[PDB]
Amino acid sequence: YQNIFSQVQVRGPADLGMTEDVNLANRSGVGPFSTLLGWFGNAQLGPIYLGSLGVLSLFSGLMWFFTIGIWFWYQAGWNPAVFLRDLFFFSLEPPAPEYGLSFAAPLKEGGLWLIASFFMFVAVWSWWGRTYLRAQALGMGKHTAWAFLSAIWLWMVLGFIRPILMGSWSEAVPYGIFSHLDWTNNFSLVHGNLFYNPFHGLSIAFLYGSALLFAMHGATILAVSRFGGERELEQIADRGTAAERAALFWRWTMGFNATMEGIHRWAIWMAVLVTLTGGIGILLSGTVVDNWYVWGQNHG
Amino acid sequence: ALLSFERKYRVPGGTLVGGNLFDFWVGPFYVGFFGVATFFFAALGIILIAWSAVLQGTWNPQLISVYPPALEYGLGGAPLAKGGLWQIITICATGAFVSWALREVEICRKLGIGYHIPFAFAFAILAYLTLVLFRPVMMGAWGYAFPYGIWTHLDWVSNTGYTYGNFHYNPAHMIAISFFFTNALALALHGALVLSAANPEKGKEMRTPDHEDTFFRDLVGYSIGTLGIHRLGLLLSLSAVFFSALCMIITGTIWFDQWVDWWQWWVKLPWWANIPGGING
Amino acid sequence: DLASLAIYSFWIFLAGLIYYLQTENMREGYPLENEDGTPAANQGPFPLPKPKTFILPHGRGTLTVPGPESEDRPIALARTAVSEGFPHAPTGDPMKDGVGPASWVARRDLPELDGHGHNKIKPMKAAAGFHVSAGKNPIGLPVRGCDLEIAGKVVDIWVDIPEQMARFLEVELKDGSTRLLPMQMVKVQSNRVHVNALSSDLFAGIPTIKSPTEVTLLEEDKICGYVAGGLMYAAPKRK
Ligand code: BCL
Ligand code: BCL
Ligand code: BCL
Ligand SMILES: CC[C@H]1c2cc3[nH]c4c(c3C)C(=O)[C@H](C(=O)OC)c4c3nc(cc4[nH]c(cc(n2)[C@@H]1C)c(C(C)=O)c4C)[C@@H](C)[C@@H]3CCC(=O)OC/C=C(\C)CCC[C@H](C)CCC[C@H](C)CCCC(C)C
Ligand SMILES: COC(C)(C)C/C=C/C(C)=C/C=C/C(C)=C/C=C/C(C)=C/C=C\C=C(C)\C=C\C=C(/C)CC/C=C(\C)CCC=C(C)C
Ligand SMILES: CCCCCCCCCCCC[N+](C)(C)[O-]
Ligand SMILES: CCCCCCCCCCCC[N+](C)(C)[O-]
Ligand SMILES: CCCCCCCCCCCC[N+](C)(C)[O-]
Ligand SMILES: CCCCCCCCCCCC[N+](C)(C)[O-]
Ligand SMILES: CCCCCCCCCCCC[N+](C)(C)[O-]
Ligand SMILES: [Fe+3]
Repeated sequence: YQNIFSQVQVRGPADLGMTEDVNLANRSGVGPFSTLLGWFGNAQLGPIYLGSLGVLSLFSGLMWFFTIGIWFWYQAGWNPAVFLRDLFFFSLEPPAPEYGLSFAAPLKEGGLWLIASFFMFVAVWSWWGRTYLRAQALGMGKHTAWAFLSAIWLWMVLGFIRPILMGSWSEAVPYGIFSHLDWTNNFSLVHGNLFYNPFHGLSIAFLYGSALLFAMHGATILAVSRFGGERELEQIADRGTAAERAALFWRWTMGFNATMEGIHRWAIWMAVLVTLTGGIGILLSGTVVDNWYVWGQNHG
Repeated sequence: ALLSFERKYRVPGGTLVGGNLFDFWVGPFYVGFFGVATFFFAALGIILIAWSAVLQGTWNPQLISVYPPALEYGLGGAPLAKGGLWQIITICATGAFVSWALREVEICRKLGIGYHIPFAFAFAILAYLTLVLFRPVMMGAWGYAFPYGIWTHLDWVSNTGYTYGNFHYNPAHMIAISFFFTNALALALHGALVLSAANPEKGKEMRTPDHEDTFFRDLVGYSIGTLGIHRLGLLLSLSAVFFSALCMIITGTIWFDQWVDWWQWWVKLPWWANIPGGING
Repeated sequence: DLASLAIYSFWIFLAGLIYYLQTENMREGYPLENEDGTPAANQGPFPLPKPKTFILPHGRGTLTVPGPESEDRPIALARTAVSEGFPHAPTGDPMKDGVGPASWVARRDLPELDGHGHNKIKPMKAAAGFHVSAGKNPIGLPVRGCDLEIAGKVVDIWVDIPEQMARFLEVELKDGSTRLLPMQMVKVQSNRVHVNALSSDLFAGIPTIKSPTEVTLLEEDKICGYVAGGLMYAAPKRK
């Protein structure tokens, strides 16, 4: 037995969770218990804290989602056969270059893209405020919110910051499955191949390292789960043979090692540096560097 | 030199080959038979790559590049200068990685832990062996493999990509990318949660695993749990690399046309193929 | 140009990050020692960080790391060579002595508490109303050892209340006393639990707990240590 799935589930009363300073008025009640989920992790769905930023995000994010789909249905001539057939092929495209950074564009040739983007802007930032506020309620550090900001960075660059600096909304990414892929491939071609963007290449090393490190870490905690390894917080406050055997596996393999707390600083950083370096690479593309081949040839 | 707690663990045993013979450390590093194997394969491989840099006539790591044998050589041996060095270095690389894995198994046995880490590593070795062995052999030349060089292996990626149009349209590539992005999202959150609990607002007590579950339920209505997130990280990342290997073993072999065109299987299905309007009618 | 400035800036940042990250991971185990326990001369280029202090919940005090580093227990090992870097042979029974893969840490002799300050791990008999909700219920199954001999029967599951999972099987031995085995070192089957790590004769040797309704961090470590050490040390008895 290797501890990828549980051999036995137990259930007790619904866990309505810790209280600290949270407003209990805004938490739901428990949802079902999924026995399926329970083989891998926890069986309990809910509760969920809603509140004001909860509903703003949730309404706002559905308005973005519906806006795109209503335009996909329109493109499909309102035919459910064509809709399902061409699903990956439809695209809400930003305004033409003609309209620059203007909100003048008609609904069928930009305006609809802008409406959907506004909604998405409210949805994401309100959700960011939510990850901070939930943590504050429980008296926890703001790690989750600051780590999330790194993801927001690259998104803000692609759809907002870079389209502004370049003086056109047409530079932004379209809402569509195959269209957003073509954009990505188009961007690289037009900027002389992103492989020569040194930020793109760091972005990849970190994406990579995220895969290699969570592979290492997950594997390591499962390997020492026979000494209560998963109980990271109590192993922090009172190091056990699990923390010791874990540190020593890696010391003896590759010559150095982590703490039970310290591995999590490695973890949060490896990950945020993906979108951090990624966003810088993109912001500098067409604003400062026209061609990463050409730039690379000068080195500067 | 030893960590304050280390000595009680430096006991004899857990070796797979040669009993007590290589059962010792050099500084922090455990050796074992597969320590000696790894050094032999690694040293031999570096010697060959330096001797390859001689024949190419450059000692710049931004130029050095050991290329497979050209397609016309098929699955045969080649002259060292014109493919044979790669062929031997590739055997030497495979020797180093497998030796490294089996060394991790010996370390596992001495420490009485599970074999999860070298089981996870085995997936990376299988990605590597796909690109330089399984795919090349199925295609019928070592020439189809990627070259060993820092920028020349990126050309190979780009040229192998654009042989099939925009390589984004490979459906197994799509799945693999989704796992890479999700794994990174999960690593960010996992590190952030544990640190937010161990390092709360100034002056307050360490939070508890209960705070960790509460925080998440509050946020998204579900909490996978401390054992589940470690199961998840391991699964997301081994999945990314699995589908990576899958996405390339089918490219050149069962599919050699433009990847975008593959999506016509869906569009041309009988019951909506001919229905006017939309993007594809 | 702006791009060359950015990438240079970033490489210096990353150098400082890696420094910060490496000194954070030196809060336990350091400074390095020689095999005699005296402090090694060469510590490498990274210095020990300023100590930090965790305020532990439920009035259990604080921890400052780095701080004074001792085992607070005797280590029954002897050198096998006259120079650094060779294995240290057990002087007695490594299982009983808690060395090698049988190693335990002298963690606090208190139970881990949950968010509310209640014991994290109870027997399921004292946990209302916890039940087996899925999978084979192991309670009443015979426990077999790697010598393919019966050592006892399961008489309860000890559950993690806040994490809602099974952590140990309580086993009744031939003499009427019980031991905890970790979930992670047993295979629940249709008609038995199989324990590969220990042969039947080594079940009595499993460390016992002071209270029958709670287990302490020290006790978890001695039991888990002991059972894991079986893989190496009960190998003559494995079939
Ligand atoms: C995976 C699909 C492609 C591929 C596509 C890309 C793309 C796209 C990029 C890279 C990039 C890199 N690739 Mg690659 N790369 C491939 C296969 C490999 C193999 C191999 C299987 O043997 C190796 C060793 C590398 C190594 C590298 C690094 C030079 C670099 C950053 C990797 C990283 O951070 O990983 C995560 C691992 C860690 C963080 C651990 C540290 C690993 C260290 C840094 C590796 C050193 C390798 C060394 C220079 C090789 C010689 C050593 C010998 C012993 C002599 N690639 C295959 C063929 N690779 C990036 C780059 O910028 O390079 C120009 C980049 O953008
Ligand atoms: C032909 C294509 C080009 C290329 C063109 C581009 C372009 C253009 C870009 C990249 C970018 C990246 N490329 Mg590239 N890239 C190429 C080849 C590669 C290869 C390879 C050959 O192996 C690799 C491994 C990569 C890898 C990468 C990543 C490192 C990087 C994206 C990081 C990320 O995680 O973003 C994913 C994460 C985000 C986008 C953050 C989003 C966060 C927001 C806030 C979430 C919104 C959710 C929303 C509300 C919906 C709700 C959903 C439901 C609730 C579920 N590229 C080639 C050379 N690449 C990006 C980059 O970072 O630049 C360097 C980028 O812009
Ligand atoms: C223009 C190029 C094409 C493209 C063409 C290709 C081609 C060709 C390939 C990929 C492959 C991949 N592409 Mg693509 N790809 C494109 C755009 C993207 C984008 C993007 C955002 O646009 C992303 C995110 C990706 C992502 C991916 C991944 C799914 C995958 C690479 C990971 C992998 O296989 O690791 C696997 C990991 C390894 C092979 C590493 C193994 C490490 C070994 C075992 C150990 C090395 C040890 C070392 C030598 C020791 C160093 C010394 C020490 C430091 C001491 N591609 C564009 C459109 N892509 C690759 C793939 O799927 O490979 C199977 C692949 O071949
Ligand atoms: C499967 C999930 C992810 C993963 C997992 C993983 N990797 C691992 C492990 C695990 C679990 C280890 O235990 C092991 C380790 O020790 O990690 C620190 C390792 C490891 N993964 C590493 C790297 C690595 N992993 C990668 C990928 C991944 N690893 C996945 C994303 C990549 C990528 C994405 O490119 C790299 C570069 C090493 C740090 C280490 C393996 C070290 C090893 O095998 O050492 C023995 C060999 C040598 C010392 C070198 C010998 C040199 C050769 C003889 C000649 C050169 C051969 C090579 C083909 C040259 C090519 C260079 C050019 C392409 C630039
Ligand atoms: C079946 O029918 C129903 C009813 C369910 C509807 C169906 C819906 C469907 C099928 C929807 C499908 C949607 C898809 C496929 C969307 C895909 C989107 C993708 C892939 C997005 C990719 C990238 C997006 C980016 C980078 C967006 C960035 C946005 C910003 C940074 C915000 C920019 C804001 C702007 C321009 C306006 C700012 C204005 C002010 C005043 C501040
Ligand atoms: C990723 C979330 C969903 C995971 C669901 C997977 C269910 C696995 C079922 C395991 C079967 C139980 N068994 C036989 C191993 O005890
Ligand atoms: C990530 C998906 C998980 C979502 C789980 C959310 C559960 C919601 C609980 C519904 C119960 C509502 N009510 C009013 C009866 O308490
Ligand atoms: C958390 C720190 C981990 C550091 C990992 C860095 C890997 C080195 C990548 C080198 C790539 C540089 N390049 C070619 C893009 O300029
Ligand atoms: C370019 C990325 C590769 C970096 C590899 C660094 C390996 C560090 C090894 C630590 C061993 C230190 N030592 C010998 C003093 O114990
Ligand atoms: C890819 C980045 C990972 C490598 C970072 C370098 C860490 C080396 C630290 C050596 C530690 C040696 N010592 C004596 C303190 O144990
Ligand atoms: Fe962890």
